[PDB]
Amino acid sequence: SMTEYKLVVVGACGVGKSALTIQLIQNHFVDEYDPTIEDSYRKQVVIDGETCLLDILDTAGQEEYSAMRDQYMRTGEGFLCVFAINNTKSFEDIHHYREQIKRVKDSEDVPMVLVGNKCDLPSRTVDTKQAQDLARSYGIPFIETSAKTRQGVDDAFYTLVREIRKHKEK
Amino acid sequence: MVNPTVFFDIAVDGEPLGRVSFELFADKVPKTAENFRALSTGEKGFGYKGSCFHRIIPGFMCQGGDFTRHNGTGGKSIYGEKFEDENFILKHTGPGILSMANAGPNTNGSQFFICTAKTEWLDGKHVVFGKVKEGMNIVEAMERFGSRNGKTSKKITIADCGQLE
Ligand SMILES: CCn1c(-c2cc(N3CCN(C4CC4)CC3)cnc2[C@H](C)OC)c2c3cc(ccc31)-c1csc(n1)C[C@H](NC(=O)[C@H]1[C@@H]3COC[C@@H]31)C(=O)N1CCC[C@H](N1)C(=O)OCC(C)(C)C2
Ligand SMILES: Nc1nc2c(ncn2[C@@H]2O[C@H](COP(=O)(O)OP(=O)(O)NP(=O)(O)O)[C@@H](O)[C@H]2O)c(=O)[nH]1
Ligand SMILES: [Mg+2]
Repeated sequence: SMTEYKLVVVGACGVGKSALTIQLIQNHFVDEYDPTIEDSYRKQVVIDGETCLLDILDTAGQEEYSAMRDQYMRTGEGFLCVFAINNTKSFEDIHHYREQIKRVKDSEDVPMVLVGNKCDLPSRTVDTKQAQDLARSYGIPFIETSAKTRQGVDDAFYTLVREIRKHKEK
Repeated sequence: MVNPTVFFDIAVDGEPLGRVSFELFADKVPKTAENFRALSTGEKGFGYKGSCFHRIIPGFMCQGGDFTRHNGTGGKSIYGEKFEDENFILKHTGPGILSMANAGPNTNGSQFFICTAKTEWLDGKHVVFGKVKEGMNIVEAMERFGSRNGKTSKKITIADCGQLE
């Protein structure tokens, strides 16, 4: 059967992990704030001419439960690390997620994409160059998104699948 | 100040399960207790009657109180959409504790949770304002229909509610 990819979406509360995931899966924008406990979704897609099954874990941004993330980090194959362009704290939180993934997986080669979300909003506080430099230092792609307008949504998840494919064949 | 007592009659897919009553600690958190009391009687013209427990996580808590959107994101207090954290005198010491849900500091509305275990990491973040008096076994029975992420497998509603004392 088609290959399944276990993707995990991580980042601070409110950055739009659920809004991005629900746009990908359900093609609508959730304007209300329903902070996540943990949700899973499945979708078949075609990426570079190859049909595959996305298994997406949408995680909580709650700072209180950082120790509870190790389990799903061991299970996940690739990680979307999401911050909001109008939330500098969420960008600073990215480093801790990346380091936690690197620690739990014991690898620098974990498939990962840095996602700067909410690019439809006017109040930018994280410079695009800041995020580009960080992604380059990690050696991972950087994608700007808006769950509200759908800009970059497919690109973010599909790029992560491409990173997993490169990793499985390296 | 005397602590009032309120009750919920809980239903599962519209069928009666049982009554849970709560002592409200008006002697420590009068404004928070009064909000829950008034929402339980419906005397302001809105409140808990007919709303559901949207999140039940066995081993932890049952959460409800969204009578405005019925989707876990809503609710409102008798003071406006949100009100301040009154104090954190009382702690999440064990099963039966009744405490305010929130989305960060000073965002109390109507959503609340009933603990089914000690949840001490919520101390100082969620305002505790009551405790189950009678019907803890009904709160336990509500855990029959919860799940790891809280999604319920049957519709758990407050069929009726009001004040006893
Ligand atoms: C990491 C997984 N995980 C856990 C958790 C944690 C643990 N531990 C931590 C503690 N360890 C001890 C120190 C050793 C043991 C292991 C074990 N297993 C789990 C669960 C079952 O694994 C899936 C939780 C938890 C809680 C959240 C997100 C993820 C969570 C979360 C999201 S939103 C919120 N929390 C606050 C929420 N806000 C709103 O709903 C806002 C909505 C909008 O505005 C009005 C309305 C709110 O007020 N409450 C009212 C209060 C209880 C609270 N919900 C809730 O549901 O807690 C669930 C739970 C299980 C108690 C905690
Ligand atoms: N303007 C705008 N708002 C967005 C965007 N993405 C999410 N939001 C809004 O930001 C809020 C939080 O979104 P949500 O997807 O719940 O964030 P989350 O990262 O899943 N939070 P949690 O970690 O608590 O589950 C919601 O009100 C949502 O509508 C976006 O791209 N643009
Ligand atoms: Mg979410």
